[PDB]
Amino acid sequence: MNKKTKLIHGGHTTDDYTGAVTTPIYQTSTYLQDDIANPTRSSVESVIAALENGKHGFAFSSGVAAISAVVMLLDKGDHIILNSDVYGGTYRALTKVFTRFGIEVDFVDTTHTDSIVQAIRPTTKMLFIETPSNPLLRVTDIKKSAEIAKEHGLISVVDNTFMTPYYQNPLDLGIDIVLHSATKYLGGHSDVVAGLVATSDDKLAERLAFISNSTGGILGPQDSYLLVRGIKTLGLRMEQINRSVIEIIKMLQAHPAVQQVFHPSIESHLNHDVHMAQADGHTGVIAFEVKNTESAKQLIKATSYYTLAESLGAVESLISVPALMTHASIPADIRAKEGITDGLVRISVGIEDTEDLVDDLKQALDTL
Amino acid sequence: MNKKTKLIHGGHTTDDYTGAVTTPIYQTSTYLQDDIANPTRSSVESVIAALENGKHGFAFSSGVAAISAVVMLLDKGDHIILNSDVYGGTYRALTKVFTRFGIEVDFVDTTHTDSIVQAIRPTTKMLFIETPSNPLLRVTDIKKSAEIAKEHGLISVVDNTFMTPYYQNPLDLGIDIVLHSATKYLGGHSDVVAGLVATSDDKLAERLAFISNSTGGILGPQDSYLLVRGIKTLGLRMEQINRSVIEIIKMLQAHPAVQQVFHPSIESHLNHDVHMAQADGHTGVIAFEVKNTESAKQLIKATSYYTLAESLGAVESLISVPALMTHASIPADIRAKEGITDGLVRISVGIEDTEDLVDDLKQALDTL
Amino acid sequence: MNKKTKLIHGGHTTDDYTGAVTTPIYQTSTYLQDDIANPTRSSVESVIAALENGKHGFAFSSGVAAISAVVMLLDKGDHIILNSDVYGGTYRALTKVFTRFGIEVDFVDTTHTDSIVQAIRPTTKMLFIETPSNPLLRVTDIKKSAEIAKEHGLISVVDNTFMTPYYQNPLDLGIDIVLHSATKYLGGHSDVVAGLVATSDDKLAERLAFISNSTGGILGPQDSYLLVRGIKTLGLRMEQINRSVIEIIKMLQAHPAVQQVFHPSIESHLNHDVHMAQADGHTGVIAFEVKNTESAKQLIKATSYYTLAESLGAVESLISVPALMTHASIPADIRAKEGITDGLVRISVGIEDTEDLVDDLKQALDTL
Amino acid sequence: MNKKTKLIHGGHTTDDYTGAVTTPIYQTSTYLQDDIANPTRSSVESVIAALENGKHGFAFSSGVAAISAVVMLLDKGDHIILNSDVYGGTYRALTKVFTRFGIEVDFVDTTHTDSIVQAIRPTTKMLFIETPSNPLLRVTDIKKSAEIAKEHGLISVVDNTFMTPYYQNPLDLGIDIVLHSATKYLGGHSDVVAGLVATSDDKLAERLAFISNSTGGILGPQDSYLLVRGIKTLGLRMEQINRSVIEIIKMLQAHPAVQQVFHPSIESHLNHDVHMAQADGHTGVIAFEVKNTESAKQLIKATSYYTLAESLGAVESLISVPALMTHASIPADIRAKEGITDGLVRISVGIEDTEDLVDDLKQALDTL
Repeated sequence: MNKKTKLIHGGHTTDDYTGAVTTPIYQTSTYLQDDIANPTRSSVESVIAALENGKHGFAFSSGVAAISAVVMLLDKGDHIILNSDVYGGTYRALTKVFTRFGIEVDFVDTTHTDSIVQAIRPTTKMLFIETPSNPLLRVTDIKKSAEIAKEHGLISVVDNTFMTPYYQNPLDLGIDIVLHSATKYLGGHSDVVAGLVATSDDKLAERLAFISNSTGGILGPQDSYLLVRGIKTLGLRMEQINRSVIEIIKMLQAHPAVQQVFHPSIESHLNHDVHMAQADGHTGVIAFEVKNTESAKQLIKATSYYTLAESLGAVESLISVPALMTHASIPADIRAKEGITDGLVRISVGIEDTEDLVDDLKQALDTL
Repeated sequence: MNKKTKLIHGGHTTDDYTGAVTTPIYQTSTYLQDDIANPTRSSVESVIAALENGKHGFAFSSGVAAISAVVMLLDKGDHIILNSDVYGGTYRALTKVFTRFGIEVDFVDTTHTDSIVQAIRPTTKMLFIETPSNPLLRVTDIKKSAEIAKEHGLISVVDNTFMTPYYQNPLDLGIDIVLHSATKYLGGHSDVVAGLVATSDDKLAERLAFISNSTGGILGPQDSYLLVRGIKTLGLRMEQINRSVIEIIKMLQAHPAVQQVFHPSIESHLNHDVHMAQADGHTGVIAFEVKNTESAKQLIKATSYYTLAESLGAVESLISVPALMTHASIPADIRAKEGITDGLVRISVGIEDTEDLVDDLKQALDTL
Repeated sequence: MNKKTKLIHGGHTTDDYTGAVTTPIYQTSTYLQDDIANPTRSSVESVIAALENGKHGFAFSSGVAAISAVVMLLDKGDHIILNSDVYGGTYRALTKVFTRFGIEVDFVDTTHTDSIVQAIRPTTKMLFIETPSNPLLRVTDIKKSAEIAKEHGLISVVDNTFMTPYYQNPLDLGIDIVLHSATKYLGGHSDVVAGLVATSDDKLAERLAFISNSTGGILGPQDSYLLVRGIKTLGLRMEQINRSVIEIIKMLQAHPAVQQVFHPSIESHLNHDVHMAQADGHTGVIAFEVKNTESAKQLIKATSYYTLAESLGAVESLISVPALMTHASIPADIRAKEGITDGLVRISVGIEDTEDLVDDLKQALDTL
Repeated sequence: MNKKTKLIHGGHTTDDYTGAVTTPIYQTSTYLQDDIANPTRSSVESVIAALENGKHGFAFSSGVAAISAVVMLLDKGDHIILNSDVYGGTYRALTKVFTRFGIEVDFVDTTHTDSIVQAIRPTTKMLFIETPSNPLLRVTDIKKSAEIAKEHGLISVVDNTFMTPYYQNPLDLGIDIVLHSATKYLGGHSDVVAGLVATSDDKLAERLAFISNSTGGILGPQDSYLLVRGIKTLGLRMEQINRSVIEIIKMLQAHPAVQQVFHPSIESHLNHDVHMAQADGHTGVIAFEVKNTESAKQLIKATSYYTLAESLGAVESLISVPALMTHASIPADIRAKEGITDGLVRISVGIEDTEDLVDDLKQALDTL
């Protein structure tokens, strides 16, 4: 069964009782028992488990809540390894919340697999990896990270948001736990805040169930329905997005006002071979450098189809400046040391017409 | 402005943009900014803050998530005091999750105020109190607990679910943080899983905001709308429920098949004076003893308007046996030591006709 | 089974499949059949049929659509009798739409039963009656109108919106078809636009089904759920509203700035005996006269809890001036001839505190 | 601005007040005015007007309600011309409802443009055309029908459901009114029952507004939101569907168990040139003949990805037998006279993998 077919018929998204072709929305809190588990959420959990070739699905009220639940698998004193370019909510939550509970985090450049091995302490219990990462799209060898984690008794976790289960399946490569900010591509319509988590480990799933039930970050039934609905067009949107990405990159790495381009499809990109060995396609997130901050602001204004926004994975294309929005708290020269130059622009390719998206960026790049 | 009026006009539950008399449902995840916080949830947070005479409201995906967020105000090594008859999700989460993060919990019979003072360690940071508690409805002196907590530098938290803000306002009595399982009376229609938290402390609210944003247990916009909608009839439902409670208790403490009755309205009930000094009315939860487990099961079957269910605060009345449902894991003789006798029945009074609810219980009690 | 109990347990509003205590929301358009009718709407139709002691329920996308469907029971050439003080959507639709299809309408003062008999033509097929009517609250003898209609072979229809099924049951008095603008009291929260229609006639119900299916004005599943949810508090809201009505009228017929008061509870009101003989209570709609248009506008501004709005049956109380809003198209002196004086005010009593609602009106009436 | 871009940015589907990227859902019935039109529905009406290059949009509670509203533009005595192969709800409503109101309907084979001219009576006021029609997909010359209608003073109406506005724009060809059963492709997810109507005529739109407001078949705000959401992927779904259609037809017109194939893409299909002159693509509906009824039932059972269902325009592919389902009421030999042979199968191509959909049908056709 090919990929686009699995999105329509994978999982259980119908009603056995009435034959309804869509999951009923169970706005309800209690269920009567004949004598002395929301079905809408059970449907979306069934979908993510199917799409990731897992056995168990979990739906949280946000990607942040999904990550928080996974971290709570550890106790005080345990160490977790992350890719060093993590930022945003994940870095913020681990360093400013979970360290207060004795959970210690060590950031590691995981683009080199052996860096993970050097960082393993006797108290390390979890290896958490984003690939590709944000905003420079560093690629990490999923299959080797799984082998390292298994050989050292580590719970392996991959944030698969940027690739979606349509292009990258970490569970197939031996990873223990895969998770998504379903707010992005999975929902795909900028109208659901949600997290999704899949696993095949019976015992890890049981621990995840207890944590979720004891900390209460559950996804509501209305959001669960909108998630299932949006996932049904995941393959059509990702393929359209991938089509535009290839053409936009060709435009980008040929325009005089564009210096460096960051995307795993580029052959000179670090670990480009590794990405192709673990993925079927590409994320819609691209980063590129213009001359300076002044040019980046002009680019956003001259652009007609790129909306200035912070998120990604929408139907409409999004544009942003990391150095001005997500990394304005980091000192200016530390930004440069890690690549977040003042003229670095990030775009999230939507599902508009490919030629419209290529020409709109060029006519704006021509204004510099 | 009297109470029933405040439920209709307290908080901000209209749309300034269009004049809509109800809060628009913002199924959305990102908001565009002109140049380089969900309004539906902001509405329900505005309501609970108003109803509790607080300054800041917070809406979580469940009461469990609300409690979890409040506990995360502490660090590893901090101690929290609870009323010793806590059970269910709150006890389960504190003892099986948060102890793994070095947060130590000490249970205390808070029906005696001075018991709190004996239990205060140098590492105690929080005092968490349910009143009335479950299922025997023990009453705790809110005002004195607030004085103790303030005098010792303790964050004071009251679970106000059973009374609702319509009858008991812990913030008015000096408590730092008040919280609810909005799944119960506030939503009131058995169709929303939600938590609500109110405070007047600017600094506590700021810490709560960071925790909520870093752990992601947020209430969805559709559930937030249904919460605001249900709260609008809170006073009408609580007053109808209170009307039935008084009559049912009179029936209960006069029937030969009924031994002990547990409810704070009874004058011989422990701290009955204290409850009246801090409350305007009563919870719809009542506990009473029949002869044995056999009689309790017959009572549930002979009853026509009491539905066998686990929850409370619905429009329909609910019946359950704690020793068989919520406390079947505790050994049989420890149950007896704490009052959970095998023939103890708990009911949640709904909004059916009062005479219908009194006569239905009696005709069932007459079958024993 | 008393009234408040029937609102909670009448009809079928649970899920047999899962035991859910609330009706699942079936956002769906097609249902699979094993080999070669929306349950959410079927639930609300079950409720209105139960509440009106009918056999068949129908849910339309608006009260206008409900009335339109009922009128389409007739063919070109058929005559329908209405109470002469009909206006708004019903009058507008019959005179400006259905007359173009050869359906002829005759308005009749039905406060006198024998007026109906004089108006019966050989081509009369339907008798349509609002009681109490708008905005002067004229009362029509339901039981006698049913006898007249049956004796002459007329389909009898009563618009029961103002009384709701909680206080008036036209089907019990022999009427063929009863209908509501569920937008008002039934939904009760100013957030659902809906119509409801109940009947016991098997053959009339079959014709209604065909019309509804052939003209497509069906109520959606989300609105159907919110309708069922709102009806559950109908008795609590109507009784609170009735409590405020009695006190407000006592205030009104004793204030010097108030001339005539229109409400069926007043003993000098026309057919006051008839209303009490067919009803258990009162509508929340009241009309009263101040001196002039200038005073009416001041009254609306000086009022703190009465919101200037056009609708009725909300949780918040509403105030309006018919001569300025619903009847500004009728010439000035025809308004006077029918009682719509320039200082006539109409209020829809909500569920705020009774004393708050009485004192707020008086302090505003004192400003004149 | 190319087509896929217009689906994302055409119309107004954001919130000016907050900057929300999706239309707020206005569950509300009344809007307050400062001193003496649902925005969610206004959004979907804005979209269909934009997508069809019209000036005015209208959203109804069903396609049936949309058609009913359009027919009510006429008075008793007026004649309407339809394509003779209309059936289902449209034929049923016109012949069994609107004839009772003196609206006379004349069916005409409109595949020949001059047939319309012969059928024009002095009382003809409207020309209503489906193209392609159901289930044999007859094609009608839209541009010539518009010229005929304008030359004779006829309101021209095209049911554009099968093509969607992505492939066929009747307003651009001079048609007065275009309408859709948005339940099908526009919503596209089998979860919204809705009609949509667009026009550029200021006066026709005004009459449509009055009819809609006087008959009340309005689309709810929740359904309006789900409609806007589904339309955003219209181009991606239609193009995927069109891709599968071309390949399935090639498979179909080469399999020994398949006799006649009905689809406008086939060059021998009647008016194939006309369709290409007025359309950019194709509908997903295909009809083909197997040997007999026995083979058709085997085909449905042997098929793995075609679901036995009555509707069309879903994400999953659908299969049905007209002679057994939609035309079982017509006598057996009249079916043959009009082409509805007992072995005629109709499919609605979904968005599954193209190769999966071609191979699944062949392996099932091979079982005969």
